[PDB]
Amino acid sequence: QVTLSQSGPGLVKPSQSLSLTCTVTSYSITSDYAWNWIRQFAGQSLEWMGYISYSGSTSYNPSLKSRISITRDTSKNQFFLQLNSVTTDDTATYYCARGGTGFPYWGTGTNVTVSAASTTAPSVFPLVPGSATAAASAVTLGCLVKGYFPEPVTVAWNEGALSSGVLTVSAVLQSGLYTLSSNTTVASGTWPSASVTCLVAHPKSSTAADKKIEPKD
Amino acid sequence: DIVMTQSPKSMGMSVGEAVTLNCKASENVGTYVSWYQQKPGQSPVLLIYGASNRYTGVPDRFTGSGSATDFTLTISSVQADDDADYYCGQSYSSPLTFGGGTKLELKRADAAPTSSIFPPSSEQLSSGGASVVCFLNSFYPKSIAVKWKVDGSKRANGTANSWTDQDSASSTYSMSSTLTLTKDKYERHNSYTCEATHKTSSSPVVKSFNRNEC
Repeated sequence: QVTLSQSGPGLVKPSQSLSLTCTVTSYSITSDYAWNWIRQFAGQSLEWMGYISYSGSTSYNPSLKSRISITRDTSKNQFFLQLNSVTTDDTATYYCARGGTGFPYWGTGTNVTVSAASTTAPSVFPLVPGSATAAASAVTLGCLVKGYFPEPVTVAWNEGALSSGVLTVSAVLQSGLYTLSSNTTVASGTWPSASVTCLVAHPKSSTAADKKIEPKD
Repeated sequence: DIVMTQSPKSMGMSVGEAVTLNCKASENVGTYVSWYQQKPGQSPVLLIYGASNRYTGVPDRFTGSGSATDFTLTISSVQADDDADYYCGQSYSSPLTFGGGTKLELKRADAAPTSSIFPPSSEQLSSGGASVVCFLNSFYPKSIAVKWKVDGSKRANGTANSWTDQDSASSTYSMSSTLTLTKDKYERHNSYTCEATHKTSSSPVVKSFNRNEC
């Protein structure tokens, strides 16, 4: 079925204009339906921003009409949203969706932070048991990701192969930088023998880190 | 603008119980109400549209009812994977608006946490810092208190605590407590202790490591 994917800057400075792109696949945006932009604020409340129909007609929320513009490119099958004069209040997760009175298809969403601060990459440190763990059966390994801005960071284990037993705590903001930890619990007869690595990605800074978890000795 | 108000702001129920979520409109919205489910780290998913129509692929346990200004979403028998935020939205009048959501959490048997402590990595020490991490895994209820001791003395400054969302299979929580110090400070002491107090045990669960061996 139809697939939607948002793309755009993860960080924009106040007063600047915000431009997001939604790429649609497996469905022509000229065929039927309304193509919408909806955002979700940090508090999780949702706000419909507007749409562009298959015929090219646009419709905007009242509250944004004066500063918003939605356009499309029928040859690339993409539609766009431009929001002028952004303020810190425009920080939110932006989604494109297909629908009229209901929205059955949503993109994955792209987080946009409006701030004057600069991007700062993660430092990733391994979390290895103090060895003084004579519990055999289960072993818990981890990766500490700290000092980054803005959100978000993606953490995967073994390229994504290891998805069971993964616990990633929520990010925390201190002073002006985020920190997060991801932990994985694996069978004791799997780590000392097999390699475990955490994959950390920080889109804003185009940073991709790889960390091998080496045994304690 | 029509305002949609979702009743229970938060709710906890056990697997197999029936749950009802409420959504009220400030003015008539006919039957143009839709319900969405948003699981942790995912985009919203359409469950019901037209007040009572189940969308394709949605499990039969979800049903909707209502008209005018009073709507309800019913889960016949909640499942552990139903943990999520639920929103109603109306499309009767322009602009389209959504309610603020109802968070559904799962109730389950009490479970004591498993504790793990991690000394700082040599890589961090090179930068002049030292983070000691205490991880509490698979427990319930969510409420837990962590205390840090350095060479037997309580330390409250430089501690950061954070929780994971509830697990979609076992409904348990996990949390990490991070104590951050400078390398010099870390190297002047030997014993680092993490003490956790949870309702499951009268005495705190302690985990410690000695730098002169780890």
